[PDB]
Amino acid sequence: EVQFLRTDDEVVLQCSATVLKEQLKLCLAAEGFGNRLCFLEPTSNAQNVPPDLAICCFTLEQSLSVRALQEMLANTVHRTLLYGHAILLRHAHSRMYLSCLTTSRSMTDKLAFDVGLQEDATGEACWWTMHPASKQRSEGEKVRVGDDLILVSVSSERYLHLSTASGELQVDASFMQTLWNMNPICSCCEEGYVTGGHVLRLFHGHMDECLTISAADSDDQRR
Amino acid sequence: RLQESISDFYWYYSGKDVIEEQGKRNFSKAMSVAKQVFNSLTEYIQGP
Amino acid sequence: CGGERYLDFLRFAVFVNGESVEENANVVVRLLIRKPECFGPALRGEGGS
Amino acid sequence: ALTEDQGLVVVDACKAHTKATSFCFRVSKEKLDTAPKRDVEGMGPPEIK
Repeated sequence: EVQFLRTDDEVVLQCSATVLKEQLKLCLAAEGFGNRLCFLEPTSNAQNVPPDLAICCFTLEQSLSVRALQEMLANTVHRTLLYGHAILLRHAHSRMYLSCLTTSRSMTDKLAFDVGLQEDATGEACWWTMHPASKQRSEGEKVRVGDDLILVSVSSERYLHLSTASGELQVDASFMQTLWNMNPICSCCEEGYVTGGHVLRLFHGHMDECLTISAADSDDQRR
Repeated sequence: RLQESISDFYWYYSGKDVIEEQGKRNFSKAMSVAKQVFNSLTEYIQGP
Repeated sequence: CGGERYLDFLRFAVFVNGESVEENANVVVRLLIRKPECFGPALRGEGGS
Repeated sequence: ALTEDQGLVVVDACKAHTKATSFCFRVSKEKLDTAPKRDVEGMGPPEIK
């Protein structure tokens, strides 16, 4: 697979740091409605606890160049990716745009804007660029399946980093470096077909019945 | 690389409707080289 | 002593004549904070002091 | 999931045993479908609609 990702393909971040035992796989996720800041979901130990992929998935929208992005953002009112391109990532569930914030935490100066979903795409702080991160690849080359890379915010010069601070391995846009890997999910498929991760109704008969659970506020637990 | 270089140079004068004299010479310099590259590629194929 | 007399060259390469060259200041500023172990990282807020 | 003592239930993700939670979609429930294979990381062939 050449990993075309022709501007319509679900993607998930799959980077981690060797901290506890073996760099336990953590995926960036967010819920949107509620706390805007993103968090990390463990996924390597899926056998004991299943991962929460409903709110973890991200989708790709645009892969314009840096100068193309500058022109587009100056004048506002299917294609494979190329290394060193501005990227546009949207949250699949909440339909918000992944971006950075204008505030920091942890009580230390350590200038690092928090990473959180944005209500609207505009704001100049939403796009990211996949810059060279390893000698195996070079600027101006393609991107492969599971190719590790570094993501740099267009506005915030700080990189997207898995800040393994005193907390539970938070993600912050500090001036560190970590090889953020991207793994693919469903893409352009056959119309009206089954797909892993699709919320579906299991219907029996024409209009007889369907799989259900006891209604809310039931006398017994809804098990 | 030359194609990517000129395409990036294209996304510099797209907004502006006037091309400066310095920009005109740079465009001529790159295109005059691209033609020479194209001719060399043809000679590798002619005489099939 | 070594650090004080080392960046004095950059003070002349970024302040040409009563102005700030934007073609080099932007590159210099990125490089200053590119490595956190700079500008006396022990007691400049980078190490927490 | 199937808790093996109360029948088919729905369990929390905190205590979701792999064997109990794992299910399968098939057709012609007999014939004892063979072991899985063909681990392809692509889109895959057409399937049920």
